[PDB]
Amino acid sequence: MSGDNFLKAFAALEALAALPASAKELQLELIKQFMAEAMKIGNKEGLLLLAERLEALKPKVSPEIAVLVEKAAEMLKLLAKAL
Amino acid sequence: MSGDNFLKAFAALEALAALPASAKELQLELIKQFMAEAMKIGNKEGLLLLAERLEALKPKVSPEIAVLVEKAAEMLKLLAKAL
Amino acid sequence: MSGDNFLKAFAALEALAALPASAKELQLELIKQFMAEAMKIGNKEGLLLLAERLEALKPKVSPEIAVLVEKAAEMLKLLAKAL
Amino acid sequence: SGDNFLKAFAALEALAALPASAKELQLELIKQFMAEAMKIGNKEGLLLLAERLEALKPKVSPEIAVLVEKAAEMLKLLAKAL
Amino acid sequence: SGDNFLKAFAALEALAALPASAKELQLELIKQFMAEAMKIGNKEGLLLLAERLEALKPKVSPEIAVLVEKAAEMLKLLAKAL
Amino acid sequence: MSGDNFLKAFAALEALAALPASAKELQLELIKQFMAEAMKIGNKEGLLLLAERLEALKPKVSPEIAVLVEKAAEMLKLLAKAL
Amino acid sequence: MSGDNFLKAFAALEALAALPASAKELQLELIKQFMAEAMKIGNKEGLLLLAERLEALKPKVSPEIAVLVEKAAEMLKLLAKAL
Amino acid sequence: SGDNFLKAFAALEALAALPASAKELQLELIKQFMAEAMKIGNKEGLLLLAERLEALKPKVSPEIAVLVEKAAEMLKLLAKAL
Amino acid sequence: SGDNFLKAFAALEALAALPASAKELQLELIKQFMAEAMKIGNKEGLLLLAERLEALKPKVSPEIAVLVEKAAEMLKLLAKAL
Amino acid sequence: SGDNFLKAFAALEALAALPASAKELQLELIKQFMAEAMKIGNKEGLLLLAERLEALKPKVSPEIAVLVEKAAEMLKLLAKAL
Amino acid sequence: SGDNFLKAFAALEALAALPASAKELQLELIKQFMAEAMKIGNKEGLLLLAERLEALKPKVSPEIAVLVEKAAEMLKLLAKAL
Amino acid sequence: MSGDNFLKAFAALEALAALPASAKELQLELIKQFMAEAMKIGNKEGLLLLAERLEALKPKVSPEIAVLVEKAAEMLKLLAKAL
Repeated sequence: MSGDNFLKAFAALEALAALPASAKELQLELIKQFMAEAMKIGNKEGLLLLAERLEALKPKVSPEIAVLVEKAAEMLKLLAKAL
Repeated sequence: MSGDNFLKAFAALEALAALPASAKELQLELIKQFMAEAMKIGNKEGLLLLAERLEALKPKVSPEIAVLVEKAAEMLKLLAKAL
Repeated sequence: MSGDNFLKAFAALEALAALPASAKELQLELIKQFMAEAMKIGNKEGLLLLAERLEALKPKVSPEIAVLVEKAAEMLKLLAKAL
Repeated sequence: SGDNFLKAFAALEALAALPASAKELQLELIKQFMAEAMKIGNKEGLLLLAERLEALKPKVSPEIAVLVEKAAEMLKLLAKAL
Repeated sequence: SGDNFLKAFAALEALAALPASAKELQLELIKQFMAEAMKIGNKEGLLLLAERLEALKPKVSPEIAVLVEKAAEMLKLLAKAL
Repeated sequence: MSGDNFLKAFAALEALAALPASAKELQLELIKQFMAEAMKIGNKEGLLLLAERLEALKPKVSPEIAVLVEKAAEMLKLLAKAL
Repeated sequence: MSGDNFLKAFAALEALAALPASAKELQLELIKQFMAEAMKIGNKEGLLLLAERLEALKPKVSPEIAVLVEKAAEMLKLLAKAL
Repeated sequence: SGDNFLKAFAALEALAALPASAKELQLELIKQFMAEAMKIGNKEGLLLLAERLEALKPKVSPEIAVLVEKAAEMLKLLAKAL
Repeated sequence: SGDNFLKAFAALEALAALPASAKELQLELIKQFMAEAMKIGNKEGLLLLAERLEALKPKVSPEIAVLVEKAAEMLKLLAKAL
Repeated sequence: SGDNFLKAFAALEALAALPASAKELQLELIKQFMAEAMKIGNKEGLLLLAERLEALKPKVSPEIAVLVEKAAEMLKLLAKAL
Repeated sequence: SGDNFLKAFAALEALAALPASAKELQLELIKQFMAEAMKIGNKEGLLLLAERLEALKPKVSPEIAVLVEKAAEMLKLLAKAL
Repeated sequence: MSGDNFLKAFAALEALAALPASAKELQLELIKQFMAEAMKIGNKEGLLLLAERLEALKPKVSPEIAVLVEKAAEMLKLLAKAL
């Protein structure tokens, strides 16, 4: 398993949670960090757990970023199915 | 900004292009590698260029990962609009 | 005096505490990640802090993993005593 | 920016969970935090971490408290210079 | 495993553009390709690279062609072992 | 499955075997190195093999580290049984 | 690691050849990625191969860079002669 | 951790050779310097780099000199906390 | 050159200590050995490892024994190409 | 990138301290200098190093002087392009 | 510290298995050994590795034999300086 | 040919020269850093240049490190002689 990638992806969501909704540029950067780490996870449950946690942060982000949060969670779910 | 990430991501699409449509497992791993590298690209044009090249690969991938390719391209395009 | 190993180990316990009890597989993987980082810590108070924080997560993990949580924390205290 | 902001943010959360008596480890986490916050290059995140760093000054040892105050002041100065 | 397939596939495309007289550079790209191909845990990727490697036998030096042949036979044996 | 971690961990036991029983800090440091590499082994036989080799070295380690060696080998076994 | 540098330099030219002539920013970044890898090549045939391939890409690059491509291929030739 | 002392020393030498008008480049080297100096455990090194950082204050841009001043006092307090 | 000989030599020592039944672990160590032995530009070292690898052939699984022999033959061909 | 300016600046400092006869080492430090100077995204950094690189040309070997020259011209065109 | 002792110990193990004729590889492993032995910081580890290095002097070339004796002498001097 | 190790070794002697003769623990650390890099140089001119430079630092270092500085310079000259 790529547990280190799950650790870094989980920590990206924790810092993304504590950012104000106005810091759109830092939110966008952490999602790029989160996705890059999540795309290396070979565990289905890990991808789905991060997908449901990412969806929980969608109310905590800018509306422009919320669309990314949705499409990113959709990718992790599709990546879990394809594994 | 991150041209080395653009190099690895572009090389991922070229190796993906040479894969047979039945090598679903290997195609899926290069997509995970491509998205991991493309997530670190801060140039809007480079993301859109790679997104278009990824969409041209949809007919050559396995039909069970073609949706993932389609969403990965939309993932990159939405990234370019957000940067 | 590591410091950075304490950060990765502490982050591993935070990700471990957020997992459901049914994800023994991610729990086992994060423990292996946590132990790999906790083993590189040359600070006695840090080893005891992580060991205590690890013992608190025993009720929230699967009973098959709980014996690993017990031995992991027990070893961190032995390592702290050896320093 | 993003990768440095993660480890710096994670350094503050581990620092908050330390007891006020583990001074040697508290000092080491701020050295790890300042080494990572010094590579961010963003104004808003530097001010976000500097504000979070100030909130941990009561939870820190009295000797480290002046280090925490001076570290948060420099992240503000670093943010203004950018 | 995928990143090893990337560098191994890129080494073959670079080896393909090399002239037959660049024997020193052909040997080094094969050392590079093998070093990466030995970390591929995918049976299909090894069989593909091995077949691509054998298509390069006429374009490489005759001294290298034996190395090309033995390297392809290794990838098949590694593939069958998986 | 990462044989690279098995190589470092196996090399740690060989250097640990060549140390005198008095080199307490050298033994303790090699064991912290051994465990950090052993926790990243995802093979059942590799963990059980190194755990068996670790118990064979307990007569050669310092009395202070003997209990740590004892629990380190028990950790690797409890690992492989959960893998 | 002479051969690894040649791999990344050759991959840099192939990605540069696939870029549109308007992507001056990407073409620039790839040139710097190419030269950074080309400076680490100690093979005379390798430098002359990449220098002639880089010359072939000069009409395909943004006009602002065609001068920079010319001096880069010039530099790689002067390196091969000095080796 | 003398490896970090080497880079932090090299950062001050590059900072000393910059023109006073290279504000952005000065700011980057100080960000690099503090990232390396924050990993130093030796007391004499933190004080030597702090006294060398203060000697460069007349050579930096007038914005950044305050940041240089606080970065030096930061290294003074770290050496004290050790 | 030397650091790859160290890892390759260390791989054979760990491979020789493996039981004949640990097929998956034997295969991974040869994947590790060959990856390191494929960046050794020393003729004496390649022949040393090739002879040392041939002696491990009775110790390994029958299917790995074929991979062991093909591996020794590659290093000899590498040594002759250098 | 500030880290690349630091390594490139250190390359020029060592290059300036070499004797005029050390052709092989002067050539190697230039390859090291350029490999780091290529990854610099600051105009003032590239022109600063190109200025210092031109000041080293009288002290290097005549064969190396042609590379020192074209490397300074590269960094100027590089700063113009950014 | 412990990882440096590991590679240094592994360097002596591979050095002991080398024939007295592979001088370029014996020389390279010694430079690999000293590169790792310089960053150990443990007085016992330096003296133990210096002893094992001395015991390899009969199995190495007379040219490398003087490198072996001076490398062991320095590890002994380094252990006293700690 | 590792000119990078020459850069790190040259920078080590510059920082060593700027140290006072009293910070023995820091001077000794830079000797260890310098030696670790100087071993992997491989250039006969560079080893003799750093050896001659290192000799010029021997009167400036602490009296205990001077015997180590002397033997360190004799090693680099023996390395360049064996090259």
